Amino acid sequence: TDPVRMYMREMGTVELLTREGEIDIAKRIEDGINQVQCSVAEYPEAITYLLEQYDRVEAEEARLSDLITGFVDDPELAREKFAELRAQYVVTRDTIKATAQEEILKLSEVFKQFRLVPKQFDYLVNSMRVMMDRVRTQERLIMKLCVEQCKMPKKNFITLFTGNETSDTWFNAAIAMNKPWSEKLHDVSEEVHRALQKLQQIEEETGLTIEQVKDINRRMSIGEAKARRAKKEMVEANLRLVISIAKKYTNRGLQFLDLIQEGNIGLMKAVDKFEYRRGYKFSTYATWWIRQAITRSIADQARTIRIPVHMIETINKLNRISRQMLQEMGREPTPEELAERMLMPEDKIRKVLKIAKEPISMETPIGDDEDSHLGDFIEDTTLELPLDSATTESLRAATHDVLAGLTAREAKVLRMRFGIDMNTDYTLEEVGKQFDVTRERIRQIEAKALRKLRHPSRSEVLRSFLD
Amino acid sequence: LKAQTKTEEFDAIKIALASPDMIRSWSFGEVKKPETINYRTFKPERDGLFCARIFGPVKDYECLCGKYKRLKHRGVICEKCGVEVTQTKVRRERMGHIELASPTAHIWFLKSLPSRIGLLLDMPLRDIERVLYFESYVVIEGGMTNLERQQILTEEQYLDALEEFGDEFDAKMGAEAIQALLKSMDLEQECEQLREELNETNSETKRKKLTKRIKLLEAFVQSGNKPEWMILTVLPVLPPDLRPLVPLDGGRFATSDLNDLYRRVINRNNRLKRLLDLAAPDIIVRNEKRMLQEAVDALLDNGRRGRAITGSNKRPLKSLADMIKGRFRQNLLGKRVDYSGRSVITVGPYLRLHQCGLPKKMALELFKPFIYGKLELRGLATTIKAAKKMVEREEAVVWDILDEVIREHPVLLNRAPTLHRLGIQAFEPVLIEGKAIQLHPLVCAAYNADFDGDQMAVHVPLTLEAQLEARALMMSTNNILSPANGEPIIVPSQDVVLGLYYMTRDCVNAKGEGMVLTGPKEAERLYRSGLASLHARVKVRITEYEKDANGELVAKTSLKDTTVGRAILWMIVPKGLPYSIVNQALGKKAISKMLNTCYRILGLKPTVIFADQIMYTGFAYAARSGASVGIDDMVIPEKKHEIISEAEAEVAEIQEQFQSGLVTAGERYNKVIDIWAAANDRVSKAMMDNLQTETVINRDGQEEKQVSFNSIYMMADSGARGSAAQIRQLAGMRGLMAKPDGSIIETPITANFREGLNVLQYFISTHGARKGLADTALKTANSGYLTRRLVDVAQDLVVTEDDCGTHEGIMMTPVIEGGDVKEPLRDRVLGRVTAEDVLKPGTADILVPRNTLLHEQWCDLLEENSVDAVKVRSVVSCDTDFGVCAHCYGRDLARGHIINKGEAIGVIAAQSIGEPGTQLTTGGLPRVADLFEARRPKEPAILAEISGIVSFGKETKGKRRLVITPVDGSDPYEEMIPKWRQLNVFEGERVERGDVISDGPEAPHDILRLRGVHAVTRYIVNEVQDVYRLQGVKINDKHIEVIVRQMLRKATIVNAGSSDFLEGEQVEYSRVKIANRELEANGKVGATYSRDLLGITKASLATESFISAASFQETTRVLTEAAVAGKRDELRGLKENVIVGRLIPAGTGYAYHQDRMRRRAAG
Ligand SMILES: Nc1ncnc2c1ncn2[C@@H]1OC(COP(=O)(O)OP(=O)(O)O)=C(OP(=O)(O)OP(=O)(O)O)C1=O
Ligand SMILES: [Mg+2]
Ligand SMILES: [Zn+2]
Ligand SMILES: [Zn+2]
Repeated sequence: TDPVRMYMREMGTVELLTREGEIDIAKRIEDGINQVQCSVAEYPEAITYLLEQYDRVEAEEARLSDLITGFVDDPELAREKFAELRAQYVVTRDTIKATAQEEILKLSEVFKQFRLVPKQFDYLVNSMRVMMDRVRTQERLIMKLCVEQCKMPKKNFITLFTGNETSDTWFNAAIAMNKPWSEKLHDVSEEVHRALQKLQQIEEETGLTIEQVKDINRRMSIGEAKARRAKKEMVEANLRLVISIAKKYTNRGLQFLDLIQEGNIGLMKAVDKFEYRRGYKFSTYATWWIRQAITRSIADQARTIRIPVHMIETINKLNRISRQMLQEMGREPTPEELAERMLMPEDKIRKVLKIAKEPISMETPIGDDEDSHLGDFIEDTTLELPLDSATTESLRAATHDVLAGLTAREAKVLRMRFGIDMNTDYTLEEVGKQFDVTRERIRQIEAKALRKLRHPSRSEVLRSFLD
Repeated sequence: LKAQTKTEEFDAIKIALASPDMIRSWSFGEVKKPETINYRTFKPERDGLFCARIFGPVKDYECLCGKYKRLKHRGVICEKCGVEVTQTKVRRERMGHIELASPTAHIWFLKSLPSRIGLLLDMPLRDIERVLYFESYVVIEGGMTNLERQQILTEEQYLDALEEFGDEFDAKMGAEAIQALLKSMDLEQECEQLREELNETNSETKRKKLTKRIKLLEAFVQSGNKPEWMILTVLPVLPPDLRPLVPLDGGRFATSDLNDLYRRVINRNNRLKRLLDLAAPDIIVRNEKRMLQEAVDALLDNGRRGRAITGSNKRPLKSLADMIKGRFRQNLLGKRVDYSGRSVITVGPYLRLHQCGLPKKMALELFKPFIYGKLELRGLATTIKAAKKMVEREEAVVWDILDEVIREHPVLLNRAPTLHRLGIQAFEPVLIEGKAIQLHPLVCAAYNADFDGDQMAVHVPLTLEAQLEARALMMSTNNILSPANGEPIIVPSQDVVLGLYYMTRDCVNAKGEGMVLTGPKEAERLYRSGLASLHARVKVRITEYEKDANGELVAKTSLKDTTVGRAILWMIVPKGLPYSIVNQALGKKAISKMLNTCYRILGLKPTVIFADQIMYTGFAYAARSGASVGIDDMVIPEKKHEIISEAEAEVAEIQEQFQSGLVTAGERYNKVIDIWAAANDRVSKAMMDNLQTETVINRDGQEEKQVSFNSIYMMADSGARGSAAQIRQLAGMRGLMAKPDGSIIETPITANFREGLNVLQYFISTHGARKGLADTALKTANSGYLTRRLVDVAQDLVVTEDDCGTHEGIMMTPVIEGGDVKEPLRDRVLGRVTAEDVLKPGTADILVPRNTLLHEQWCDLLEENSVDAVKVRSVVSCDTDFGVCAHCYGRDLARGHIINKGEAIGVIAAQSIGEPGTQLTTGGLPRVADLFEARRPKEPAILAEISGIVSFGKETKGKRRLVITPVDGSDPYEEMIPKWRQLNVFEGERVERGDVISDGPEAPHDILRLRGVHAVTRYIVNEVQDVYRLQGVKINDKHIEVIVRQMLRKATIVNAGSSDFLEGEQVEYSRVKIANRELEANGKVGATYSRDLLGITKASLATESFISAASFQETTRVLTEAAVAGKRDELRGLKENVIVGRLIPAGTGYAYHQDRMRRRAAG
């Protein structure tokens, strides 16, 4: 068993790539992403929304960083380059008068130059497939209302449906066929004709008949899967590379397979950002992406008390220095000796050195004959001792007796100035609004009540709470 | 009546599986980050393992951000951080949860020895695991194709089997598969399969496993649990303060190991959640899923895989399962207690029996809250704050107040190995100066307390009940008899019995010889004036009393022929005792039976005040005696060297015979040991002849000799200290020693302690000493493990019913071991209640009628007549279901009357057996365990199975068959007997079932089966008692009989008509249900059974309350096996009611549970 073996054994079946096979995959990766880019460029909502979002960039409702990251070959170039996309869209929109297919070729051209933010790319991709959920939503209602409910075979229902999927040529014209499956479609006539509104509406928002709505995002599906299928294919060939690299950062405070998994995520990023046209060996390019993810992970989740990376490199400075200072002196550095050899505020070393120690296993055996564990000895300091809580229940009855020895409105003015038997304490002005005559009048009621209680007759009980 | 919603007094406890929906009810947020505290500010990062939004505020009534710090704001959630402002205590109550990316198998149900997920599916573990780590697919509801449901496929096979049947056939791998398997599994449908299969095929290999599985399965349907739930979708997290991150001094931190375990699960779960949005290759996510499975397993129960190690430290991490154990019997190791203390203990002979010396200082700190109150209750302190400053100042008046709180307020005293209930006794406190605890010398015997550095602990009964419990139950003077044998545990020990033996002694010619004194008073006047000697034959007029009237003291006055000392002692003896009780020589032997009779005749109080006066006078006259011990007191016989040379001569002849080949080396060593063994016996009873009587004295005439008055003789003859075996090592030679391997050395230690031993002798004396210290050290351990196994089989046993109402009882006789009576009848039968009327040597005449408690009068009325056997009701026969009737048990207690309802005889039986366990030596203490554990001996005898004429069948085939043939019934019984073990059955004789077919030891399991319940219970008690009675240990058969009742607690059904056919179950449950069947229900469809003898540890294993079982049994298996059954613990019992902190269902709490069990199942 043990997962190290069955992972080692599982990926050992995967065969190393030839130095030529690296290019075969990076080419298939090229095709799939380019295939979806040609499909993204064919979507009118993807053009209008990219124009929707740039009319948001020129009205100071965002920044140029929030939409694009550059084109093929900054505020100057973006305004005129976006007019090129706007120019190429508005000429295509009006020539649908069929023969537009010659000019819709150019709309994809200027749109394939834009490198959007990966945030926006996924949204438009989400906008397309969610728009296909809207298409299929009305598709499956018409299917359940005709086949399952009205008993109509699926051979004759899709006949005039292809090439249409919007009008009533398949519904109200196929009820007049007098077929055994025809006269039964009247029962649901009232239910289908009203839900057809959301279907033929997608031909308006997206500006494409339901026929074209699938054609595009189907090639986008084919292209999208084609990339990952090749991308996955690339990752596996280098699972050995991650292993060998991760074999270096072993005991740094993170489990073995935890490293070769975080490195495996670095190898995953390397395949995405790889460009085979630059001729650098994919192995050596991934070495930095894999060794990044390992060490960038040890910084985060190898500590119980998570610390920033600038602390970890601050720390190593002391350990590397205290390897020198230790032997270089013969004794070892005082907290104020490496204070000098460190640029740091040099008092911070103490504060730094405090938190650098990982917390201690509370289940450490302390070494007694009862096998007492450390945690068995840490006392509760948050607790109020009963010999105290007893007096708290007594200081209560003490002040209550002493407050019934005042004039009645001295209690309501004292219990208001302190928190006694009421929610919160009250600013002496707030108490004044409660008592008509306000302000300085209350200050004397406050002073005189403490004065009647301070003479050794009412104080004799209260004074013994001070020690 | 309204139902309820909130919180009243809970009864019972149910355990079950937790649905993921159930798990989210407990959670007050999902932990999403592996963060703990911040690192500069030590505040808890939100959505971390420590969190204020999820769990609770760090300090009381203070929001985490700080906008709402006032105690006014309470049920308010701060608008910034999702924190309500309550106590920091809720960080100890509130749990969290984690949403798992991939399903995860619960290690406990996958891996606890019988795999629940395994046999619930009827799927093997090496297969489930192969599916769980994604090594091979498993089919799920494979349908009408080519593959079964539980069939298991490989990668290539699934592919080949997919191309043929695309849909209509489903196979998965990983935890999602096993989850689907349990989900799609139908329990009732599989039940109907197992029921038709049971009836169709008749085969013992078929329907032996068939019945074993189905009882869990339909227990699972009835359980309410769902099989999908053993696959975890949500993992709940433990509240943080239960795995805290507290700081230490120097700014260093410490934390429970769970945080390393919980952190890892979160990290790998979060990483997996990422690897899905990165749409990683399956090769990676499979490895990640495997790690998440591993991470959860190391959190719940680390040790059942490869055992993850903790951070930077080699030690492994303590998992949740180990939070519960921490190996066996880990929840009941003990708990430290407030209002307590300890110190060294010392004597204090001035004490009355019911009191003990408590230091001025200990009593001050112990009763502190009483003093504080009693101080301002009288007004010596204005308020408590000053009251503290008073008793801190130790003002003179707080001392006088401390006496007020101390008076009628008993305290508890406890000495180290608490063996029987007498190890904790309640005394009335006496304020004493110094730091030592003063202990009454008579209660020393109970505690096993010397004063060689031993310490005792003290406890304050706080509540009013505990003070009355301590006063009426645990008081020194309420427990003067041992509960192991109705004899007094408050015997005079040593110092005192020397005193009385010195008093009640007489010498031939002493000052006062022959005068006549009006009464005992003038006899003390004669001694304290130096006129009469303490031991001089002297007639004195004494009056004695006897209550021979109907409860009235008849007086009689005479001139009894006694001594001066025994006259003065009579001034102590109370009322209705005969002067004959002191007229003798009064050793520790006779001095305890004196005390016993006072209790059985005059009652408790006059016995308590008696024992005090026996100690006071004993100490005083022992101190007056001037008894010492000098070097010349150990008198070596003048004939010692003679005896040695004589046996030294015999051995030189046995050697002479060996040289000439007349005798063998094995005979020589054996024959030489015998003449040395004899010589030691000769020197022994040579020194004892001289030592005992050689005091030759003279009265008016020539000579006359009597028992010696030498110091060291009186010490032994009285019984105070010293034993003839030990004395023999001082004057006479000290024994033959044993060399290490077990041989006894053929030249014994000729020298003794009054002389010197030399290098060689002492060096050989060493091994005996060291193996002595080791044997006595180990047999102190074995005993303690026995009393554990014994209370674990008993504990819950309580005198519940008044009189079960039976005539069933065991026939009681004197043991009469070969020679003569190794135990009288009067001892075995006293205190028990008769089963039926006993008759004189002639009949028509009842002497004691039916169930009367045979006490001392009845036992004599028995011993007057020639009654040689009495049928007696015994615990093993008490027909009470769930407990023991008070009648059938008997009378014994530290008090003399029949057992009271509710006493927990189960414990006090087990205690009484294992308390003397230290003092035993096949034979010895393991021979006791062998019996109580029901352990079959190695080479047993076989018993006659069925009555009839026996004969031999077939020939030698490794086994030689025996065919018995009853006269009337069927004869098909044939037993395979290995004929290389010499037989004893007569080959043409009619054999009665249960007779000796071969000889040698016998298994109890047979005895119960063949000869019956009454024979096996007799076999145990007489066989364990032989171990104790050999070592001089008095244990009433009662206690062994309650243990035996637990051994045969279970039975196996033979016939049916109601429940199963072969199951083992309690006669309590069975008998309660076939009694329910003789009427009602069916006319009588009732089942027959057969009593089953279990060893104590096997019998203890069967407990209804799983909380009790999770104490001493393996806690994982009990918890798992009970959680799958959805088992309800009703409490009811002892062990669990302690674990949960409420009144014991016995003693004072017995009245509480009886009032509770009746409101339950009623309206
Ligand atoms: N119930 C008790 N009855 C009599 N004696 C007791 C009792 N408990 C503790 N001692 C003595 O107190 C220490 C050990 O105490 P603890 O086991 O470490 O536990 P805790 O630290 O919590 O006190 C030993 O005495 P000593 O150290 O003098 O050496 P000793 O065992 O040979 O007598 C014990 O006899
Ligand atoms: Mg001692
Ligand atoms: Zn807040
Ligand atoms: Zn009974």
